[PDB]
Amino acid sequence: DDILLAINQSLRLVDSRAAMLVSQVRHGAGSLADSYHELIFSLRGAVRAVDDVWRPLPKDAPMRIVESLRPFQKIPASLRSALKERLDAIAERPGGCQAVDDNNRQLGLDFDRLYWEIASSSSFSAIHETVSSQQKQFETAMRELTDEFSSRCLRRA
Ligand SMILES: [Cl-]
Repeated sequence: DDILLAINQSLRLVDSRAAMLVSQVRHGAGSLADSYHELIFSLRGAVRAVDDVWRPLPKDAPMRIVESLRPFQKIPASLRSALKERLDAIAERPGGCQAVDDNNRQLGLDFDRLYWEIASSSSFSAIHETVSSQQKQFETAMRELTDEFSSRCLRRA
């Protein structure tokens, strides 16, 4: 129970911090980079919690993990939409495009690591194909918005 609770609370914290990031992009007056950093470190803390499994988990664990992973699928589109709104304002700030680009790239890597940690865990083998499928689709979307934002921001800059 406590291992599984730590895992799922960590995944819920990731979704909370992602909503906080999307809000900061849309409504923020830097503080934006802080929001990306906090999301990154929530992902890292989820990796740590997944890696702390040392003992088989109960038979309801893989379905609870699937439920906690489900909201992640909506993150790239929400972030993409917010970034499109603020693109021109971000491009106006010296080094703005490059700071967002660097954070988008890192955020994609930290999500992919967390997905892979779950997908490749022997304690989560019963959902390996589902988690791997979600991982790849997250990656595709996360890459497309990263490359789209970078190319459009450079030009508006
Ligand atoms: Cl839980």
